[PDB]
Amino acid sequence: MRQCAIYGKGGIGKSTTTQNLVAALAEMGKKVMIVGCDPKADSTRLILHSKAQNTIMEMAAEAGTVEDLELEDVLKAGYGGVKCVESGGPEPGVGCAGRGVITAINFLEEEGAYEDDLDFVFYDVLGDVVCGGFAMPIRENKAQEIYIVCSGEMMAMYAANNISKGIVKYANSGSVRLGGLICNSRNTDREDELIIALANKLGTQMIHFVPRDNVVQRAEIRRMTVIEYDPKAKQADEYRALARKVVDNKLLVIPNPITMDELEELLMEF
Amino acid sequence: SQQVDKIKASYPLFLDQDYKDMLAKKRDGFEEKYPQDKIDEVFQWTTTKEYQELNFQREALTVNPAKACQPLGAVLCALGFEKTMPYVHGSQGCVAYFRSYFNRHFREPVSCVSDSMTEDAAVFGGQQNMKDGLQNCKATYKPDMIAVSTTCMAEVIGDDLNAFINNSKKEGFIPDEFPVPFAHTPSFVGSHVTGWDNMFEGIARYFTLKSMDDKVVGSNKKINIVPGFETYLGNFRVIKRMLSEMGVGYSLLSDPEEVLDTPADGQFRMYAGGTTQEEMKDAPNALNTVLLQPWHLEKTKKFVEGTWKHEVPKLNIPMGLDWTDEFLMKVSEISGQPIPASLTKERGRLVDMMTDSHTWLHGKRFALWGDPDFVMGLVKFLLELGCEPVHILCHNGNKRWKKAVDAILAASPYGKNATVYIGKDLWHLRSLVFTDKPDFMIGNSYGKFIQRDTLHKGKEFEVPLIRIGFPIFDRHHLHRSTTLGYEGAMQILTTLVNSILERLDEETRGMQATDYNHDLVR
Amino acid sequence: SQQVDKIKASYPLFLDQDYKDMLAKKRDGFEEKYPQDKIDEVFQWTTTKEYQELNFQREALTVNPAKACQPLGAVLCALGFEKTMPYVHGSQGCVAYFRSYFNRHFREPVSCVSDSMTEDAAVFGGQQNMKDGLQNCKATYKPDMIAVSTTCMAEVIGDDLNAFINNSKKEGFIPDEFPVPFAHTPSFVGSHVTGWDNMFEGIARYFTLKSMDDKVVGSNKKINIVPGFETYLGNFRVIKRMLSEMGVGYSLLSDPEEVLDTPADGQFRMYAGGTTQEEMKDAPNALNTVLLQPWHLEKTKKFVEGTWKHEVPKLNIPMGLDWTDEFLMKVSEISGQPIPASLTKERGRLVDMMTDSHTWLHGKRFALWGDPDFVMGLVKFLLELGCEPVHILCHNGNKRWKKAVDAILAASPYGKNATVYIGKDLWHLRSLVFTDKPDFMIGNSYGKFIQRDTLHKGKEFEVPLIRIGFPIFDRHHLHRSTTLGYEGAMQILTTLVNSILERLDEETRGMQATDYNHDLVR
Amino acid sequence: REEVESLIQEVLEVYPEKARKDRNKHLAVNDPQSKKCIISNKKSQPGLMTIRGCAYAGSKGVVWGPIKDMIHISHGPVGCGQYSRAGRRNYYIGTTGVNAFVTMNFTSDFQEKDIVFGGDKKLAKLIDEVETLFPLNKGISVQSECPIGLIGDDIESVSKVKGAELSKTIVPVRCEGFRGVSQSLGHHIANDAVRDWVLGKRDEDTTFASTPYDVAIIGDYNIGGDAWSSRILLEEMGLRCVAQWSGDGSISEIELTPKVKLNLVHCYRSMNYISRHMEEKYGIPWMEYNFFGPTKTIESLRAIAAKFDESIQKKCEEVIAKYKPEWEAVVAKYRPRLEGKRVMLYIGGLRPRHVIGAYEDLGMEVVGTGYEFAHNDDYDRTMKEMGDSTLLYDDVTGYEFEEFVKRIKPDLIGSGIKEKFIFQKMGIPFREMHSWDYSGPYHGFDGFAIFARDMDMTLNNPCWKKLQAPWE
Ligand SMILES: Nc1ncnc2c1ncn2[C@@H]1O[C@H](COP(=O)(O)OP(=O)(O)O)[C@@H](O)[C@H]1O
Ligand code: ICS
Ligand code: CLF
Ligand code: CLF
Ligand SMILES: [Be+2]
Ligand SMILES: [Fe+3]
Ligand SMILES: [Fe+3]
Ligand SMILES: [Mg+2]
Repeated sequence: MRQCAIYGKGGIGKSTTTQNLVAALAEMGKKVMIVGCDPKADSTRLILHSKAQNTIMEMAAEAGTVEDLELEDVLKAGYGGVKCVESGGPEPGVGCAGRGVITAINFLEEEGAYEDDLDFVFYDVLGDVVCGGFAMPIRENKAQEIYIVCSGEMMAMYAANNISKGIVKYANSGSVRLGGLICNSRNTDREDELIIALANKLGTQMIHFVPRDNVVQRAEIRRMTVIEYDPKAKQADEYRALARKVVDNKLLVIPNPITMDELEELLMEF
Repeated sequence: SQQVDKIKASYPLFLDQDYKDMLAKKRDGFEEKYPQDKIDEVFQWTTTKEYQELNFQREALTVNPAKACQPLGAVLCALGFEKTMPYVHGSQGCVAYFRSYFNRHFREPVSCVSDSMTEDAAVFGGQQNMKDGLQNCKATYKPDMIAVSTTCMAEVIGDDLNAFINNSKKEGFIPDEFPVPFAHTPSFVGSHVTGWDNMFEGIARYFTLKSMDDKVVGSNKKINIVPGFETYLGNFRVIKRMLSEMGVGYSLLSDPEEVLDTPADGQFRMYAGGTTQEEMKDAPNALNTVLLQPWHLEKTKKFVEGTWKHEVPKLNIPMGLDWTDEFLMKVSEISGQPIPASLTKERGRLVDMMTDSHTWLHGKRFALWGDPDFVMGLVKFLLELGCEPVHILCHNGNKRWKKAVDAILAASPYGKNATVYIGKDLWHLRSLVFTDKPDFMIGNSYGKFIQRDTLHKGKEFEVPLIRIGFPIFDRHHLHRSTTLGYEGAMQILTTLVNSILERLDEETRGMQATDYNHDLVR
Repeated sequence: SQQVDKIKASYPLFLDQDYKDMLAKKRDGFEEKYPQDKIDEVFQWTTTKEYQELNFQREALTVNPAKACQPLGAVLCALGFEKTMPYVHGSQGCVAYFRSYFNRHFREPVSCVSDSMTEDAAVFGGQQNMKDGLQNCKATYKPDMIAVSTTCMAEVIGDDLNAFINNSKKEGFIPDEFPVPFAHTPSFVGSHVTGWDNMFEGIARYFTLKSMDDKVVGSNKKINIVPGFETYLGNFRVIKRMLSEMGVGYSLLSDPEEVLDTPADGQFRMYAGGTTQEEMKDAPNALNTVLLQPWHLEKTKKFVEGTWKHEVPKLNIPMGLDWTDEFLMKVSEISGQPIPASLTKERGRLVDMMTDSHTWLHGKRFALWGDPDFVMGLVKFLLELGCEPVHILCHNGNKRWKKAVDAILAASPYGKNATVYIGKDLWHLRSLVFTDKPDFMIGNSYGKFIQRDTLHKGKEFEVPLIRIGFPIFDRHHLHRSTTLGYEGAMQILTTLVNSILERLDEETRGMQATDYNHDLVR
Repeated sequence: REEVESLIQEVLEVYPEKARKDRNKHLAVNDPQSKKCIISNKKSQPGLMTIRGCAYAGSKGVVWGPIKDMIHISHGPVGCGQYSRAGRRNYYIGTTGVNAFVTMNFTSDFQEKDIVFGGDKKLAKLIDEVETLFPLNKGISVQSECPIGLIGDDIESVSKVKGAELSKTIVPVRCEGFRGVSQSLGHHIANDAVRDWVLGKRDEDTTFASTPYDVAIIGDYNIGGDAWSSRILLEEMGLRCVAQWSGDGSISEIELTPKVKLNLVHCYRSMNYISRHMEEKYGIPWMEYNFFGPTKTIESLRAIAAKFDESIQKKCEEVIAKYKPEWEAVVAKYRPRLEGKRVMLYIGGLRPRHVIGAYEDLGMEVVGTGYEFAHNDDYDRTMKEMGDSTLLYDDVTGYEFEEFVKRIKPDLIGSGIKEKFIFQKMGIPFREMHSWDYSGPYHGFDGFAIFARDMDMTLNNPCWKKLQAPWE
C-alpha cells in the first residue's frame, strides 16, 4: 500500500488532478481510495458522480460520536471501483475544521479502513494548511509520499515553498518524504523556467506536467473524469502518463526549503 | 468583639447581633434582594415535579456535573509508574487545577508539570515549549520517565506530540533512549477515566509495541492487573493482599499507592514505589491480563487482546460478594492456584455481617452516583443486601453500560423501583431526590449541597449523604478506605448500617416525643 | 392504621393522631402525672451546679454504673483458650446475663455453662452441683478444658472450688488428668477486669506451678503477651501482626479473636482457635512476659515475676504514638530483633495524618470513660493530638492509677484543665457535662442517654457521643475495630476528626442562616 | 547578604542555561524601583512546576465568582468549572439555587461536535435554559475557556442578542486560560468586563440618595468573612458602605458604586484598573487600606477618617479606644508563644506584603516573601516593608522553594495548598494563606484574634516534634 498526500496551493487543481490520477490508476489494475481534508467536501465528486452530502463529521454529529459511526455508512465505490470517503466539517466562519480532520482520520484508523487490498490511499489536503490538524495526513504511520501540486505562477511556487517549510518538521520527525512536484499550468512563461528551478532548489523533481487543457473544465461540468468522459483525448493520455510516473516514483528526498531572497532572485532569473 | 478565652471563627462569630445588624442594613440598603416570600415560593417550586420536567428537558446547560476532564486521569495514571513525571503539554492553569484537586482529595503532595503554552504558543505551536519543558523537567526533577498528556488547547490546534518528542530527541534536548510515552487526552470527549485509559494505552504501546518478536504468553507465570482510575488506596492494597494470600504471581501496572501515601519523617519523597519499566517491558509474557474496571478500560483491552494476544477475562469489578468470588475463581483458573482457607474465612465473615445487619438494611432506598464501574458495583452490592437502589446516576456513562446495569437490576426483585440515568448531573439528582425521596444518597462531597437543600424543605424531607466516591473533600483520610473485595464489602456494609442507625438515633432523641424508641440495643 | 405499601414501625407509627390522642387521654385520666412546668423545673435543676454538689456527695447510691462484675471478665478470659468451656459455679441468671451482654456486644454466640445452684444448693453447698455440672458439661459439649469461675452467692458461702474439683476427680465424675483450672471471682470486689486477671492467674498457676523445676528462662526464645480484658478483636490482630512483622516469636495467652469472629458458612462452631495448653505449659521458658494492660493484671504480674522469674517490663498500654514506640523498642531489646522499615513507615504515616488533622483536632474538649488502661491510653493519645481532656472518669480505677494519670496530665500543657474521677458513675458524668460542657464524649453506648439529656436542654448544649469502648450496643461491627498500635491510633484519629467535621457540617447546614460556613473543602 | 546570594546561585546551578538566566532575574536580596532588582509578570519556564493559574482562574474564580446573585457560565469543557467549584471561600448570604449561585457550577459541557461546529447556538440555548430554571438570577456572565478563544466563537454577539431579548445583563468575558502568563490578565479582563457591561448602567439615574459619608470597599472577596470583619469597623466610624467588590457582592452594589464619595481599595493587584477608571471618569478618589493586625488597622482607620470631617475622626478615635483592650489582651496572651519566630511566605499578588504587620504585632519576623503574579509596583510597595538582607522570589518553582526552605529553615511557612503537604512532610509548620486553612476571618480586630490563635496552634503543635522515630 502506498499512502500518498496531495498538497499545494489552494485552487491549483488538487482534487481535479488527484481524481483523474486515481481514475487513471483505476482501470489500470490497481485499487485506490481518496480521503479529503477540507470542510467543503468535494474531493470525491468526480468519482462518486455526485456530491457526497454524507461525510464523517455530520454523521458523527447525528449519531453523537464517532464511536457510534459504522464504517460502511461513509465509504462508497465509484468509477473503476475507487473507494471514496469524504469526511467534512462546518460551514465557513464557524467551528474548527482541523479538529474534524483529526477526528475523521482517527476514526478511519480505528475502524478497519486502510487494511484492505488497495494500492494507494490518496489524501487530498486544502491549500490553506492553517493548523496542525490539516497536517494529520503526514503524521507517523500516515501517508509517506507528498506530491506538492503547483503551477508556474509565482504565488503557487511561494505556497509550495511554504508547505515545504511546514513539512520539514514532520519529515525529520518521521518517514514521510517529498515524492515530487506536480505541475499544473496557468499558461504562463514558466513551464521549466521556475518549476524545474524550484524543484532542483528544493532537491526534488517535477514529476510530469499537465497544461491548461480546456477539456477538464467541461468534464468537471459533466460530473466526469476526463478518461471517463473523453477516454481518447490528449488530456486523458496525459493523465495516464501522470499515473505511470506516480507508479514508478523513487525520488523521496527530504525537502530543502529555499529562502525568500532565493525565490525573489529566481523570479528575475527566469 | 472577641473574648480571648473563647475566640470564635466565622461560625459562630457572624451570628453576633452586631454582624446580624450589619448584614441586615447592607441587604436592605444596597443589595436589592427579592422579598423573602418570593424566594420561598421559588424554592418550593424547585422541589416540585413540574420543575423536574423542566429540568430534565435540558439539552445545552449542565449544572453541577459529576465528572472531570481526561488529563486528570492521565496524570493519575502517570503517577503509578516509578520515578515518573506527569507532563501535561498545554496550559498551566490546568495543572494547577489538577494538583489542587488531588491535594484536596488525598491531602498529599502531587507532582505534575506543564510546558505553559501562551497565546504565542497557541498561534505558532508548542514544539519549542515541548523541547524546553522536557529538558527543564529532566534536568530539575530527574525522572526515569516522562508521561505526556494534553490539555484541550493543544488538542484543538493539533499539536503532534509524537513529532515534537522525536524532534526533541533528535536535536539533543533529551537523550534518545529516555522513555517519553505520550497520549492524546482531549477534554471535550469522555471524562477523567477515559484519560486514564488513554494514558495507560500510550505507556503500554511505548514499552511493548516494537519488541513483541521475543514475547511468549505465560512465560513469566504472572497475571497483569490493570486497576484503572482508583482513588482508594485500600483497593490497591486489598488486590495485592488477596493475590499474595493466593500465591499468585502478579504485576500491578500503574500502582500509585506508595507515592500517594508517603510517611512524614522530615524529608519530602517526590517519587515512591510505582510500576517499574522492567515490569512494563515484561508484561506481554504474562499468563493473562485482568482489568479491574473494564467499563473505562476499552482502549487498553483492545490493545492487550490485539497486540499481547491475552484472552482478557470478562470480569466485573471485584466489588461485593458475588463479583469478588467470580474474580477469585477466574484468577484461580488462570493461575491454577486454589483459593486458600483465609479467603474463604473472610468471605464467611462478610456473610456473617450481612446476616447480622440485614434487618436494618432491608428495603432502604438509595440514590447513588460516581464512575461507571464503581456505580455498578455499588448497585450489585446493594442488591445483595436487600436494599433498593432507586436513582442510579452516572454522568460519564454510555448506553452499553446502562443496558448492563438494567440487566443487573432486572435479575433481582430489589431493582423494580430503580432507574438508571446517564448524561444527567447533580441538579437532575436534586430534582429526583425531591420528587421520589430516598433514604440516603451515596456519592462524593458534592452531594452535601443536595442534602442542605432537602433539609431546607424540612427535617422530614432530608436525605443524608454517605461519602463513597471521588472526590471527598469535607472529610479527612477517607481515601485510605477500601471498596474492592470482601474487605471493601465489610467497610461499605458497616458504613451503611451505622449511617442508618445514626439517623434513627437522631430521629428518636427527642425527650417525651420520640424517645420511646431511643433503644440502647439496636 | 397502616398503609400496606408503607408500613411504619413503632416510630413513627405512635406519632399518629389516633395514638397521640389515646396517650393524651391515658396520661390525663389515670397516670396522675406531674404538671409539665414542674417537670421542666426539675430537669433544669438537675442540669444546674447545685445539683452537681448534691450528686457528688453520694456515698451509698450508685446511678448508671460504668462497670460490670468479675465473672464476666473470667468468662471472657476463659474464652481465649483452646476448646475451653467457661463454667461459672453459681446461679444460672448470672450466666444468662453474661451471654446476653456478650452476644449483644459481639453479635456472635458465646458459650458458658452454670451448675444452676438453687436455694437448696445455697444452704447445703455446691459440691454435688459441681460434680454433676462437670460431668454433664464434659459429656455434652466435649471441651478440652473447663475453666471455672464463681458467682457472688457461691463466694459468700465460701464454696471450696479446689476441694470440690478434687473430690469430683477422686469420685470419677471427671478424669483425673482433665485440666480444670479455677479462680475465685467475687463480684463484690473489683470489676470485670479484676475477674479476667484472677482467671488468668488461676489458669497459669494450674499449668505452671508444679512443673517449674525443668524451666529455663529464654530457652524457647519467645515473648509472652497477656492482653487482658479486651473487646476489640482488631487489637489482638494488630499485636500479632506487629510482632510477626518484627520477626519476633510470641505466645498470645488467652487469645479469643477466632471464637468471637467465627465465619457463617452453614455450620456452628462452639470452639475456634485460642491459646493451647502446650503454649501455656511452655510459657515459663519465654524470654519475658509483656502485659498489654498492666493496671488490671496485678495478680498476673506477681505470679509471673515470682514463679516464672520473668523481669516483666514496665510498659504502658501500646496506645498512641509514644507508647507504641516504647512497646516496640522494649520488644526489640528483649528479643534482639531490629524494628523493621514497615513499622517505621506506618509510624510516619500516622504522623502525617496527625499533621494533616491537627488544625481541626486542636483545642477540642473531651469527656471520656472506660477501663483504666484504655482510658489512660486515650488520654495520652489525645494529649499527643493537642486535644484537651476535661473529665476523665474510671469507675473501676484506684488511687495509684489516678496518680499515674495525673502525672501524665501534668507533663503536657494540654492537661491543665483535666480532672480525674475514680469511683464515679455516668450520673456524675452527666452533671459534669452539663456544668463544664466538653465538645464531645468518648465512651460506650450508655453515654447515648447522656447526649439525649443534653439535647433536651438545647441544641447548643448537646454533647455528641463517640462510641469507643465496651459495650457498644447501638452500632454494628465496631468490635472489629482497632485501638492499640499505629493502626488503632489511625482509626481513632479518623473517627475523632470526622466526628468533629460531621458536627460542624450539621451546625452549618441552615440555609441563609449558617450555611456561609458550609464549605465544600475542610 | 552574601549567604543569600550564594544560596541563590547554588539553587540556580541545577537549571539548564536558558532556564538559568531566566530564573536568575526573578530572585533577589531585598534592599529597602524594583525593576532594577527583580522582574515580574513574565512567562513561566516550561516544565518546572510553577504555581500560577490562568486568566480564567483570575476572572471566574476571583472577580466574577463571588458575585452572588449572578449566574456564571464556564463556557467550554467540564474540567475548569469542576475544579474551581466552591474551591474559594468567598463567603456570601443567600439561598443557593434560588437567588445565590456562588457554589454552583454552570457549564456548557463542550463535546467534540461543539468544537467542530461551534457553540454559539448551544450558548443561546443554554442562556434560555438558565433563564427558565433559575428565574431569580439578576444577571449572567459567560467566562470563556481555552477552546472558545481558539475557535473564535462570537460570544459577544450572543450576549448582546440575548440581553436584548430577555432584558437582563449578560457579560461576555474573554478569559481563555492561555491568555497572559498568570491570573493577573484574568483580573484585568474581568475588570474591563465590569467597566464595559455593568458599571455604567445607572449613569443616567439620579434616584439614589447620597450622603457625604459614602464609601465603597473595593477588591475584598470576603475570604472567611474577611470583608464583613472590615465593614463593621467602617460602619462603626459613621461611614456608609454602599458596595463590596466582590465578596458577598451584588450587581446592584456594583451599579451603585459610581455614587460613592471614597473608594477604599484593599487588593490593588486585582482592582486598581477599575479604581483608576472610576477616578478618571466619575472623579471618585480612591486609596489603599490595610486591616491585617491592629497597628495597620489603626493606621488605616485614621487615614480613612482623615478624608472626612471631624465627626468621622471622633468616631474613629472612639472605635480605636473601644477595640484597644481586646487586641491588647490577644497580644498579651499569644505573643510570648510566638516572639522571635521566622516566617517565609509565597502568596499570589497582595497578601505577601499585607500580612507582615500582623506578624510583627506578635513579635514574628518575615525572612522570605514572594509573589505568584504580582507586577513591579507590588514589589516597589513590598520593598519598604521587608527587612534588610531578606529573600524575594518571583514565580518560584517547586525545587527553588524547597531548596530555599531547606537552607533557610524557617519556623513557619505561609503559602498555598500545592506546597502545604510538601512542607508538612519536611517538618516545618505550614499555614494556608489562600483559604486561611479553612479558618478566619483574619481582617480587622476580630480577625486578629483568630490569626493569633491559628499561628499558635500551628507553630506550637506537638506533632512537629514527633517526625523522628525514637529508634532512628
Ligand atoms: N488541467 C486542467 N485543465 C483545465 N482546467 C483545470 C485543470 N486542472 C484544474 N482545472 C480547473 O481548475 C479548478 C481547480 O479547482 P480544484 O481542482 O478544486 O483545485 P484545488 O483542489 O487545488 O482547490 C477546477 O475546477 C478545474 O476546472
Ligand atoms: S484577588 Fe488574588 S492567590 Fe488579590 S488571585 Fe488569589 S482573595 Fe491570593 S494573594 Mo488566592 S492577588 Fe485575592 C488573591 Fe491575592 S484567590 Fe486570593 S488568596 S488578595
Ligand atoms: S442469679 Fe440473678 S443475675 Fe445472678 S447474681 Fe443472682 S440475682 Fe444476680 Fe448479679 S452481681 Fe454478677 S451477675 Fe451474678 S455474680 Fe452476683
Ligand atoms: S488554562 Fe481544558 S477542561 Fe479546563 S482543566 Fe485545562 S484540559 Fe481540562 Fe486550563 S483551567 Fe481551563 S483548560 Fe485553559 S481555561 Fe484555565
Ligand atoms: Be482547494
Ligand atoms: Fe497526607
Ligand atoms: Fe456476628
Ligand atoms: Mg479541493
